[PDB]
Amino acid sequence: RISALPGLNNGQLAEEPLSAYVNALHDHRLWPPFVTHLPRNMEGVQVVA
Amino acid sequence: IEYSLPVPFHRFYSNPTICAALSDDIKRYVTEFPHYHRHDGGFPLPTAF
Amino acid sequence: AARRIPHFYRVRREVPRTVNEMKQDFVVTDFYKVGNITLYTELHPFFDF
Amino acid sequence: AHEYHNWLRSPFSRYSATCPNVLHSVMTLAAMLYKISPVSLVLQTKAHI
Repeated sequence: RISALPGLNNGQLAEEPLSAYVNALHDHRLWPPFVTHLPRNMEGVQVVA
Repeated sequence: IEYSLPVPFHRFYSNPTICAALSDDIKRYVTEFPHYHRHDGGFPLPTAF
Repeated sequence: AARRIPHFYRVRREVPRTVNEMKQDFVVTDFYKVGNITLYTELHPFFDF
Repeated sequence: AHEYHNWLRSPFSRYSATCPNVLHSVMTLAAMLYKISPVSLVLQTKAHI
Protein backbone atom coordinates (compact mmCIF):
# COMPACT_ATOMS: atom_id res chain seq x y z
CA ARG A 1 0.00 0.00 0.00
CA ILE A 2 2.80 2.43 0.86
CA SER A 3 4.97 1.73 -2.18
CA ALA A 4 2.49 2.71 -4.94
CA LEU A 5 0.82 6.12 -4.81
CA PRO A 6 -2.85 5.07 -5.19
CA GLY A 7 -3.93 8.68 -5.72
CA LEU A 8 -1.74 9.06 -8.80
CA ASN A 9 -0.96 5.54 -10.12
CA ASN A 10 -4.17 5.69 -12.19
CA GLY A 11 -3.02 5.16 -15.77
CA GLN A 12 -0.49 3.83 -18.26
CA LEU A 13 2.04 5.35 -20.59
CA ALA A 14 3.59 2.23 -22.04
CA GLU A 15 1.67 -1.02 -21.71
CA GLU A 16 2.61 -0.73 -18.01
CA PRO A 17 0.82 0.85 -15.05
CA LEU A 18 2.17 4.10 -13.66
CA SER A 19 2.84 2.36 -10.33
CA ALA A 20 5.47 0.34 -12.19
CA TYR A 21 7.17 3.62 -13.12
CA VAL A 22 7.34 4.94 -9.57
CA ASN A 23 8.41 1.99 -7.39
CA ALA A 24 10.55 -1.01 -8.31
CA LEU A 25 8.35 -3.33 -6.25
CA HIS A 26 5.61 -2.73 -8.82
CA ASP A 27 7.35 -3.35 -12.12
CA HIS A 28 7.92 -6.83 -13.51
CA ARG A 29 11.56 -6.33 -14.51
CA LEU A 30 12.74 -6.64 -10.91
CA TRP A 31 12.46 -10.17 -9.68
CA PRO A 32 12.39 -11.44 -6.10
CA PRO A 33 15.62 -13.18 -5.04
CA PHE A 34 13.80 -16.53 -4.70
CA VAL A 35 11.48 -17.92 -7.37
CA THR A 36 9.11 -20.86 -7.38
CA HIS A 37 6.88 -19.80 -10.31
CA LEU A 38 7.82 -17.83 -13.38
CA PRO A 39 6.07 -14.47 -13.79
CA ARG A 40 3.20 -13.73 -16.11
CA ASN A 41 4.79 -10.59 -17.58
CA MET A 42 8.19 -11.05 -19.24
CA GLU A 43 8.12 -8.70 -22.24
CA GLY A 44 11.66 -7.33 -22.36
CA VAL A 45 12.96 -9.52 -19.57
CA GLN A 46 14.88 -12.59 -20.71
CA VAL A 47 16.02 -15.34 -18.34
CA VAL A 48 19.36 -17.10 -18.73
CA ALA A 49 20.41 -20.50 -17.57
CA ILE B 1 -17.74 -20.50 -7.33
CA GLU B 2 -19.84 -22.03 -10.13
CA TYR B 3 -23.23 -20.71 -8.96
CA SER B 4 -22.07 -17.21 -7.98
CA LEU B 5 -22.28 -14.18 -10.25
CA PRO B 6 -20.40 -10.92 -9.59
CA VAL B 7 -21.96 -7.51 -10.15
CA PRO B 8 -19.86 -4.36 -9.68
CA PHE B 9 -22.47 -1.60 -9.49
CA HIS B 10 -21.35 1.12 -7.03
CA ARG B 11 -18.32 3.18 -6.00
CA PHE B 12 -18.27 0.90 -2.99
CA TYR B 13 -19.28 -2.70 -3.64
CA SER B 14 -17.11 -2.98 -6.75
CA ASN B 15 -13.95 -4.66 -5.47
CA PRO B 16 -11.91 -5.66 -8.56
CA THR B 17 -10.29 -8.68 -6.91
CA ILE B 18 -13.53 -10.43 -5.95
CA CYS B 19 -15.26 -9.86 -9.28
CA ALA B 20 -12.08 -10.93 -11.07
CA ALA B 21 -12.10 -14.17 -9.08
CA LEU B 22 -15.77 -14.78 -9.88
CA SER B 23 -15.60 -14.23 -13.66
CA ASP B 24 -12.94 -15.02 -16.25
CA ASP B 25 -13.70 -11.97 -18.42
CA ILE B 26 -13.02 -9.57 -15.55
CA LYS B 27 -9.87 -11.58 -14.80
CA ARG B 28 -8.63 -11.01 -18.36
CA TYR B 29 -9.67 -7.36 -18.20
CA VAL B 30 -7.79 -6.72 -14.95
CA THR B 31 -4.69 -8.51 -16.24
CA GLU B 32 -4.77 -6.26 -19.31
CA PHE B 33 -4.97 -3.09 -17.21
CA PRO B 34 -3.31 -3.51 -13.80
CA HIS B 35 -3.91 0.18 -13.08
CA TYR B 36 -7.64 -0.61 -12.93
CA HIS B 37 -6.93 -2.94 -10.01
CA ARG B 38 -7.61 -0.06 -7.61
CA HIS B 39 -10.12 0.64 -4.85
CA ASP B 40 -10.59 4.42 -4.82
CA GLY B 41 -13.31 4.00 -7.39
CA GLY B 42 -11.66 4.30 -10.76
CA PHE B 43 -12.36 0.66 -11.56
CA PRO B 44 -14.71 1.09 -14.53
CA LEU B 45 -18.30 0.28 -13.76
CA PRO B 46 -20.22 -1.05 -16.79
CA THR B 47 -21.82 1.39 -19.19
CA ALA B 48 -25.22 0.98 -17.52
CA PHE B 49 -23.75 2.03 -14.15
CA ALA C 1 -27.64 -5.98 -16.69
CA ALA C 2 -26.53 -8.67 -14.25
CA ARG C 3 -26.03 -11.19 -17.06
CA ARG C 4 -24.26 -8.79 -19.43
CA ILE C 5 -21.75 -7.56 -16.85
CA PRO C 6 -19.20 -9.94 -18.48
CA HIS C 7 -19.98 -8.58 -21.95
CA PHE C 8 -18.74 -5.13 -20.90
CA TYR C 9 -15.37 -6.40 -19.69
CA ARG C 10 -15.20 -8.67 -22.74
CA VAL C 11 -14.03 -5.63 -24.74
CA ARG C 12 -10.32 -5.40 -23.91
CA ARG C 13 -10.30 -1.61 -24.10
CA GLU C 14 -9.74 1.29 -21.72
CA VAL C 15 -12.21 3.92 -20.50
CA PRO C 16 -11.85 7.69 -19.95
CA ARG C 17 -11.86 9.10 -16.44
CA THR C 18 -14.53 11.59 -15.50
CA VAL C 19 -13.46 15.18 -14.94
CA ASN C 20 -14.60 14.88 -11.32
CA GLU C 21 -12.29 11.89 -10.90
CA MET C 22 -9.40 13.61 -12.68
CA LYS C 23 -10.15 16.62 -10.46
CA GLN C 24 -9.65 14.68 -7.22
CA ASP C 25 -6.06 14.15 -8.43
CA PHE C 26 -4.78 17.49 -7.12
CA VAL C 27 -3.44 18.34 -3.68
CA VAL C 28 -4.94 21.40 -1.98
CA THR C 29 -1.80 23.40 -2.76
CA ASP C 30 -1.67 22.83 -6.52
CA PHE C 31 -5.41 22.70 -7.22
CA TYR C 32 -5.19 26.47 -7.79
CA LYS C 33 -2.09 26.36 -9.98
CA VAL C 34 -2.14 26.61 -13.76
CA GLY C 35 -1.36 22.88 -13.93
CA ASN C 36 -4.97 22.08 -12.99
CA ILE C 37 -6.60 21.71 -16.41
CA THR C 38 -9.93 20.92 -14.72
CA LEU C 39 -10.21 24.48 -13.34
CA TYR C 40 -12.10 25.67 -16.43
CA THR C 41 -14.97 23.51 -15.12
CA GLU C 42 -15.10 24.54 -11.43
CA LEU C 43 -17.63 27.33 -11.92
CA HIS C 44 -20.04 26.93 -8.97
CA PRO C 45 -19.70 25.57 -5.42
CA PHE C 46 -23.06 23.83 -5.57
CA PHE C 47 -23.03 22.54 -9.17
CA ASP C 48 -20.56 20.55 -11.24
CA PHE C 49 -20.00 21.09 -14.95
CA ALA D 1 29.53 -10.33 -8.22
CA HIS D 2 28.20 -7.80 -10.77
CA GLU D 3 27.33 -4.99 -8.36
CA TYR D 4 27.30 -2.15 -10.85
CA HIS D 5 24.76 -3.83 -13.15
CA ASN D 6 22.66 -4.94 -10.16
CA TRP D 7 19.32 -3.56 -8.98
CA LEU D 8 20.04 -3.26 -5.23
CA ARG D 9 23.50 -1.90 -4.41
CA SER D 10 25.62 -1.80 -1.24
CA PRO D 11 23.75 1.01 0.59
CA PHE D 12 20.73 -1.32 0.82
CA SER D 13 22.64 -3.94 2.80
CA ARG D 14 24.46 -1.20 4.67
CA TYR D 15 21.07 -0.05 5.95
CA SER D 16 19.51 -3.46 6.58
CA ALA D 17 22.70 -4.52 8.38
CA THR D 18 21.84 -2.33 11.39
CA CYS D 19 18.18 -1.32 11.05
CA PRO D 20 16.01 -2.22 14.06
CA ASN D 21 13.65 -5.12 13.45
CA VAL D 22 10.37 -3.19 13.48
CA LEU D 23 7.78 -2.58 10.74
CA HIS D 24 9.27 0.83 10.00
CA SER D 25 12.48 -0.69 8.63
CA VAL D 26 10.34 -2.80 6.28
CA MET D 27 8.52 0.31 5.07
CA THR D 28 11.87 2.07 4.71
CA LEU D 29 13.32 -0.69 2.53
CA ALA D 30 10.18 -0.27 0.44
CA ALA D 31 10.41 3.52 0.12
CA MET D 32 14.08 3.20 -0.81
CA LEU D 33 12.90 1.23 -3.86
CA TYR D 34 11.31 4.36 -5.35
CA LYS D 35 12.63 4.65 -8.89
CA ILE D 36 14.39 7.81 -10.08
CA SER D 37 13.14 8.88 -13.51
CA PRO D 38 11.21 11.84 -14.95
CA VAL D 39 7.91 9.98 -14.64
CA SER D 40 8.70 8.98 -11.07
CA LEU D 41 9.80 12.54 -10.31
CA VAL D 42 6.51 14.05 -11.48
CA LEU D 43 4.49 11.40 -9.65
CA GLN D 44 6.37 12.01 -6.40
CA THR D 45 6.30 15.81 -6.73
CA LYS D 46 2.59 16.06 -7.51
CA ALA D 47 2.10 14.08 -4.30
CA HIS D 48 4.38 16.59 -2.51
CA ILE D 49 6.67 13.79 -1.34
